[PDB]
Amino acid sequence: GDKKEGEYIKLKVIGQDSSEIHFKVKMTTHLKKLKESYCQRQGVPMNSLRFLFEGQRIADNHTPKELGMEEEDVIEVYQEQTGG
Amino acid sequence: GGISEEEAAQYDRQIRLWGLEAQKRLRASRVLLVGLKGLGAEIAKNLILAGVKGLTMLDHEQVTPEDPGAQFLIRTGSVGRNRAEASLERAQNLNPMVDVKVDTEDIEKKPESFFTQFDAVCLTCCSRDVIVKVDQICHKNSIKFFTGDVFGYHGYTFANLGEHEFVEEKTETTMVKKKVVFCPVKEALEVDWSSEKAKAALKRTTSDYFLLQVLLKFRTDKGRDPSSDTYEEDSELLLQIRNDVLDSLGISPDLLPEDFVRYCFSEMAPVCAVVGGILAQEIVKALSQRDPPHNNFFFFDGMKGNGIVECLGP
Amino acid sequence: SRGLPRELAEAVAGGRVLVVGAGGIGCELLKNLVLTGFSHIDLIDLDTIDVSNLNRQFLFQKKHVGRSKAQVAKESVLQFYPKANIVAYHDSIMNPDYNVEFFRQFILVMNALDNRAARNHVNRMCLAADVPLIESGTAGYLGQVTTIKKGVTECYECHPKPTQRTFPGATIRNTPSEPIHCIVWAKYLFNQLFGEEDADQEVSPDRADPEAAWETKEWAKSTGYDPVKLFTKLFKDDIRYLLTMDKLWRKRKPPVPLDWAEVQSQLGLKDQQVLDVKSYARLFSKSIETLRVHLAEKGDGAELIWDKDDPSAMDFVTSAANLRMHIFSMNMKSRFDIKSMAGNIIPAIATTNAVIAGLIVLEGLKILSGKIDQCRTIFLNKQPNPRKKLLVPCALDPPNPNCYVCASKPEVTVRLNVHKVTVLTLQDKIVKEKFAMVAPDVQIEDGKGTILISSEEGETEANNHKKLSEFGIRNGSRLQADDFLQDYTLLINILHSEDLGKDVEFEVVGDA
Ligand SMILES: Nc1ncnc2c1ncn2[C@@H]1O[C@H](COP(=O)(O)OP(=O)(O)OP(=O)(O)O)[C@@H](O)[C@H]1O
Ligand SMILES: [Mg+2]
Ligand SMILES: [Zn+2]
Repeated sequence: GDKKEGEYIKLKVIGQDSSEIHFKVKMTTHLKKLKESYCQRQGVPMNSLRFLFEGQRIADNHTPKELGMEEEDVIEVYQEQTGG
Repeated sequence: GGISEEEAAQYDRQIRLWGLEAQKRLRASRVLLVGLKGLGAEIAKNLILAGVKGLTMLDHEQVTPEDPGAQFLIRTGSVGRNRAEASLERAQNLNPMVDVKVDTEDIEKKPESFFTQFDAVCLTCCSRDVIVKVDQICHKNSIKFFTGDVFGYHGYTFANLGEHEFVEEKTETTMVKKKVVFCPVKEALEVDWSSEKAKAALKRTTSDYFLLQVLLKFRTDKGRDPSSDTYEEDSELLLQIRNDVLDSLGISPDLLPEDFVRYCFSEMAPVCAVVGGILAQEIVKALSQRDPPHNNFFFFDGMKGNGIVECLGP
Repeated sequence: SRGLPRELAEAVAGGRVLVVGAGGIGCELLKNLVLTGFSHIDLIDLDTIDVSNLNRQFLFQKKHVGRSKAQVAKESVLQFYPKANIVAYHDSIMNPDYNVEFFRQFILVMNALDNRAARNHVNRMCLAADVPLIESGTAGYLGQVTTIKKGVTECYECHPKPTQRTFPGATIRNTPSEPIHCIVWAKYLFNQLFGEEDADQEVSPDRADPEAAWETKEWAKSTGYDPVKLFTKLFKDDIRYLLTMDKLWRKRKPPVPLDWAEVQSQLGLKDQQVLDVKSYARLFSKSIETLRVHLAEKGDGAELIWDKDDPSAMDFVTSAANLRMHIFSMNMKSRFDIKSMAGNIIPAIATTNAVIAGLIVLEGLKILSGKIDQCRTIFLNKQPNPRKKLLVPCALDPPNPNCYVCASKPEVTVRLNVHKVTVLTLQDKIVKEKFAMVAPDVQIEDGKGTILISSEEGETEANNHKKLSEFGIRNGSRLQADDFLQDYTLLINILHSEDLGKDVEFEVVGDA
């Protein structure tokens, strides 16, 4: 429901507050663009977010294909809380 | 508001989270907590701070040594007294606004009537028999039921809120009404691994569930939980119980690695803290009727640092 | 304490631990550290007990309000462990008295801070001392834990995070989109009327704005500080002149000027219910007047500092913000809400902290068992992720080979015109801002090693106005920024570039 570059699969990034933002990324693209697209939209400091997929951290250079991301795969997002 | 002006400042930070109405419902709830050990104290303190109408700490057991360096609600010199009373004073100071009471009778002898005076019951250190018994009485009397313990680097929390209806929030903010259904603890502890809905999940099921089984049996067959003072003796017996219990459910004992006996003894403070806060937060959600409760089991393993929410029973 | 088991319990007893912060996480942490065995612990905090901290920080009681956290903390703790060997420092951790040698004392360091600034300073100190650092944080129901070890894992700055929330003077003085833009607008206005006049924190519409390529203590005192006079200049005259810039107003909803005359023609918590425009306009006037009456008591020449807990101050910002929002078709918000935003209050509860602290000790036990590679960043969710996990554990990553801090020989290239950029823009918009350095000690890495900026006052004061070229700084020059307290050095490669851009003083090589 909100693509980035190419088109092939629709991922769904869910946060800790149960929020969702479906994405449509090019099967072979630096996922670092979704992270950017995300924090840009959600309006939160990039470096304060940590995206995860099935346990593994999504490296800026990672891509759906190299990770085996299909259709409807859910990407988890976590933010660093700062309250002590 | 409808609450003390003072209370408005004391609970300000938590009010800014779950809202004034939630705090009200919490301010109007009485909780029964049995077993005043590590998990016990942690739980007590979390509720007393939260601001419940009142909390009753039940425990008929005496304050055996080795408690001071494990329980912060007791005085350095109280060895030989009632575990509950000994905690009274300190626990009470945690928050005057709350009326902390102390009972000293074996939870078993208690009559169904005694339980109807509370909004939620939370057991600890109790035997399965006592757990099922109380869980059953609460159900018939429409009472939120919680239980949980800790062993080594592991710990668990169970919940049975029956026909629990609550309110979440997804958006300006808009509340939504949702309903969830829990099951008896007996049904949760006695699952049929033959069913297709079972065998087809046993894989993704944390073994901690079977860990609880084994240990529960231990507490039953014996009259205490495993001890370092008797590691070898207890370790031998444990592995055995693993085989007995598991050869019944219809699953291989492999599901519970034999090394499980290495990390499940005594009470680890950090564990009590973790488990306690989780349990105590579930109690608050159920009492304030705000947010989705964890249906219905929660397993913590300090070794790997995993907190899994399982749903067994239905 | 007695069963946990041998080799481990040995270090837990003898080892000396340091805990930074005694608030929510802190208290829970102490309780555990002690109960778990650790008997030699050093506490440090720079705040006093508040009645609001009474819902989680169980080491404090009503009777302790106003006292020192660290102080009371130690007392309370020594109650259920008289044999505890604690030492508490009622003072900031940023204090220069706590140098590397101090930090190298401990076998483990744990943070319980509530702001990046501190977390940064502590992050570097532990690197300098090369001592395990367990970093944590919480917020409402969420929170996380992680480990940091020089050379081994990433530091708290391998992926730099803001210490504060900066906002562009554009959307603040010309195009406010979020309610927060008005609240901030209100704060500047507060610091422009009763506080220190901050040139950057203006309030009037900006003419030199990109969007609209055009062709206030002044007005305040010149009008004798009259709410009415002011109201019409802040919510009428200025907005009117704002519309004059039809450039910035093309497709975006235009503001609606107000008028003191027209305006005067109309169960949660007291502060939870919103009021009507007029009600706020009056509060706007009532607050201002009350504020200046208080500022009239504070000696002669003393300014005012905005505090979320100062009634008159809260009234002003609340009112000023709402009036500002109304003008921009944004829906007004209650005092309770504006208080949280203007005061960045962080919703805290006991359970959430109680969890984190438990996890902290667990990672510490691992580290002391020489099982560091088993440590991992853990996240506490509100609702089980798709894998049924409420506590998400993920591995620690290796040091970032391009981190500006933990790297072996931190170095970076700064592109900028060496003829226009003043020595101050360096020590402020670059060394302190970007690279994140509070106590800079820049110098030219040349044959003589010229001192351009010194941390100590009364030395490099007469240079902030001079041009970098004036010190012979040129294309290819190499500067050395230092922060000795933290034993941090950062080589800065200057790359001269006149035709760089507009309003872009400098630019680091590696950003977009
Ligand atoms: N630089 C620092 N040096 C020492 N202690 C610090 C430093 N920065 C923050 N702290 C301490 O960190 C702790 C943060 O915990 P916490 O957020 O619960 O406290 P708080 O100020 O009462 O929070 P709040 O007021 O927002 O409810 C406080 O006890 C505070 O004094
Ligand atoms: Mg704070
Ligand atoms: Zn680094």
